[PDB]
Amino acid sequence: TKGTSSFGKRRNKTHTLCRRCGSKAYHLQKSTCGKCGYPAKRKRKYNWSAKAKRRNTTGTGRMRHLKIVYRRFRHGFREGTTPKPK
Amino acid sequence: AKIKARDLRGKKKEELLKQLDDLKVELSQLRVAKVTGGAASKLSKIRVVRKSIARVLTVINQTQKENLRKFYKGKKYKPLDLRPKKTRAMRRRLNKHEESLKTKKQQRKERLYPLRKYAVKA
Amino acid sequence: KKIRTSPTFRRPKTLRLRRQPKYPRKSAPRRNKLDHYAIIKFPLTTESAMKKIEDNNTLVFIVDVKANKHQIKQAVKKLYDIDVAKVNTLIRPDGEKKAYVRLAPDYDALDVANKIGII
Amino acid sequence: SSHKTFRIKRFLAKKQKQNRPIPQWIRMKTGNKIRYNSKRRHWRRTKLGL
Amino acid sequence: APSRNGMILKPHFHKDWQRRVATWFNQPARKIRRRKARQARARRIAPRPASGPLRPIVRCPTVRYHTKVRAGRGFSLEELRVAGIHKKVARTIGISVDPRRRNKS
Amino acid sequence: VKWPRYIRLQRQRAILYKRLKVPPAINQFTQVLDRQTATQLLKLAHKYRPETK
Amino acid sequence: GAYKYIQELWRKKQSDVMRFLLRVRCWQYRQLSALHRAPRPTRPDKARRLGYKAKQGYVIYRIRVRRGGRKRPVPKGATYGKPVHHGVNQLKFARSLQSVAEERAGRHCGALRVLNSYWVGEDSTYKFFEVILIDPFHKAIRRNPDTQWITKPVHKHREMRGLTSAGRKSRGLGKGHKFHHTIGGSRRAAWRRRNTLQLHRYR
RNA sequence: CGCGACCUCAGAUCAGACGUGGCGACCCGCUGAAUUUAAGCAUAUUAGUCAGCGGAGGAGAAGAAACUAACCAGGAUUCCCUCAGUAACGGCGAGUGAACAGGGAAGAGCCCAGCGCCGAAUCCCCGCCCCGCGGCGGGGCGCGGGACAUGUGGCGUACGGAA
Ligand SMILES: [Mg+2]
Ligand SMILES: [Mg+2]
Ligand SMILES: [Mg+2]
Ligand SMILES: [Mg+2]
Ligand SMILES: [Mg+2]
Ligand SMILES: [Mg+2]
Ligand SMILES: [Mg+2]
Ligand SMILES: [Mg+2]
Ligand SMILES: [Mg+2]
Ligand SMILES: [Mg+2]
Ligand SMILES: [Mg+2]
Ligand SMILES: [Mg+2]
Ligand SMILES: [Zn+2]
Repeated sequence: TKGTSSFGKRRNKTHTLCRRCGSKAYHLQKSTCGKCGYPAKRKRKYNWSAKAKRRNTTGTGRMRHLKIVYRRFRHGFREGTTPKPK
Repeated sequence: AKIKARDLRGKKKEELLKQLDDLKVELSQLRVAKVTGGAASKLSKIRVVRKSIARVLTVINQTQKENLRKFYKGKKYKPLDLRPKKTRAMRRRLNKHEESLKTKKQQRKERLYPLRKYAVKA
Repeated sequence: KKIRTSPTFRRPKTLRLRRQPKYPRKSAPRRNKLDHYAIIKFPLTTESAMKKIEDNNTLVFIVDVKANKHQIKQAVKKLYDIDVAKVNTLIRPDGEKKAYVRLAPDYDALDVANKIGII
Repeated sequence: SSHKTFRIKRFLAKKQKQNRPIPQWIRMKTGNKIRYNSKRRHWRRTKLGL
Repeated sequence: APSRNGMILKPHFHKDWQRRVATWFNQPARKIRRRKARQARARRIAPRPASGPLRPIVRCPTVRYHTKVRAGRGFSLEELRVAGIHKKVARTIGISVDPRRRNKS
Repeated sequence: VKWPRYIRLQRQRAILYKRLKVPPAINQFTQVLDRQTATQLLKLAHKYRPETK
Repeated sequence: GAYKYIQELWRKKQSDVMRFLLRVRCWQYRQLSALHRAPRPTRPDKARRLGYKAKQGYVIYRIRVRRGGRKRPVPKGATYGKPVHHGVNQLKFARSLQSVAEERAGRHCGALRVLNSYWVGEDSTYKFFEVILIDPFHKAIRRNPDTQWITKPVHKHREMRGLTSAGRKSRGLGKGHKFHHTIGGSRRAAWRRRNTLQLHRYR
């Protein structure tokens, strides 16, 4: 009864998609993620799981804004200027 | 049929808006032709029209922002987008006038006892 | 000599001024990205859509998901110079918004379909 | 479920659009090492555990 | 386990010492960087001595040595007064001055 | 009236100052100059007011 | 001046005048919230000695902190381990209560920066401190060379990192034989120096 | 019976700014064990270590003696060699364990409160004029405001200072 018969009545889900980390870990009743802790301002991470930190770190994503910062620093963060016109 | 920014620089704003409207109408007609079979020649014009629209909008935005920052050139308070955007920390950096600022004690010390040039063994 | 009629002390209503900024937060207002051309993507030319146009005197278009029925009606009116009776919209199981545009009895859906090019 | 929300419907639509096979003309490219999609999802196994 | 007359040894390797091992492969690069910095500093002050300000004569405490003479931190204020050099002027001409040093002898 | 906490505090501190045995160093300032001498003092002080802006 | 007299008066706390004033102030402060802005320094001389200056951009806050030690944050017993670490009640926090008040003042006022704090009163269950804060972006502070050092980013949250006067004492750093620790940057710097195996290339 | 100053305390879609989060190899402040060793084990050891929390920079922290020494004295802080597996600590068991001096790398000193003298001689904000203004400054013209005598600025701080 505790085995195959019990697996039949898994009808209602307890987790949904979190809107901050995107993972299916948002607990419906507690309204807490447990993967990133969305209601908490700070992101959830720990030093006892280094692989988890490596999975979601700065280099993993798009880096849409930081990649431009790298080149802008590499040239000198110049603003409001144009190259010599032809 | 090529649209170049050189000609668009001197054109008036209303002419650029009319050209943008014509390009958008052509793009809509190109989409209609695309979903009705069309042809390779018709389908290859979609990218050309999209890039022409992008060029027209880029010219419009550049001219508008240049005029706007010309207007605010001199005012103490300016819109945030017109302010220089270096970095979060670099905007919190000192004003470059207070760094050169020296107290009267420091100026007295430097004036009274400046660093002098000297040599030995003679 | 103002008597305290009630034993409760509530916060008095003080004067509050309307915001009068010295400078605008941003230089220019954002241009709308949902113009009459962006809302209407392309008409649908399927067999079901063709029968719908021929019989129900309607038009079938693919619309941006963010558009409302009022926006669709106004966009069709401005684009094709037509008057719309009603609009029925749905979200297809692919992410695109599909709208049935019922035409007024004065105009014919077949004629405007021929004019736009779909047949 | 016929009572889905907008986010779930968008997710399902994106998965359905991604389920299509690889076009043939990709194989004719010079530097190509791909033979099949290898990410096809069927609705009997790999039940998309939302 | 001891075995037929070895020394009684107590190695200090009971902590996680492998976590804090400091290698010295940086030594030649460090020496080159120090030499480059020294040469650049010498070039910056073209006529001034590269070593720096003059150092005083100092005798060492701790009767072990009791006889060697080394360079001090700076000349005391009494020495400057006897020699006739202002304490604030002296540091601008290349003379080391410190105000903590006493003068017993 | 259930007054706000600051009004009750500022009244109760005066009540405590009345209740408690105030040492003479603080109690000295309770003895203040009378009105007739105070107005003459102010009349003399108004003549020697310091230069303002 | 009057500041010398004020300091000498404040040194005689056991006197009737000072004890009466302290009792009245303690009652008034106990009737207020645990953290609220004080408009003027209660002790101008102490504030001046600690670095407060009567200029725009200088702010003080009065903070109330519970007295006593720190019991172990555990359930009823549940100090699982050797009986050495069974201590729960009679264990004390390394940092002082004044540093805790400075930390709370800095935490509440993230924009402001804590300069120093001083003692104004204490009860059996409460202690009251006045924490001096400086606005790092006020033109009266930026344009003054003597006070523009605190505007630099290296001085963010001094109380959190134990750089204030109250927080510096808990670090146990100083010159002489009586410490022999923090003889580098801090306790951990000395520990790292003494617990590293310097393996040279030629050994 | 109302008005006028002051002190404490509220309201703002009031004018102009600031903090929030991320990374975290290196750094600073807390909290903080048990595996293990002692051939058992409770003090010890593991170990101010891992785990947990908070806070920055390109370095951080520290730093110019309420010092070291007892010598014919040295002279801020930081790091390297040595001191030294030493003085010392420890069911004096297992084990733990620095500092001074010496040789080097580098080397840079200073500022307040108080004490006192100068008519607040000081500072912030808003208007106009001139320069440059894309790390918003300088000068002048404003009986235009505010902060400040419950103390701003100039001289001046232990090596003495002021007249
Ligand atoms: Mg001064
Ligand atoms: Mg199944
Ligand atoms: Mg040297
Ligand atoms: Mg203490
Ligand atoms: Mg054992
Ligand atoms: Mg064993
Ligand atoms: Mg065992
Ligand atoms: Mg221990
Ligand atoms: Mg420091
Ligand atoms: Mg030393
Ligand atoms: Mg030896
Ligand atoms: Mg003064
Ligand atoms: Zn999440």
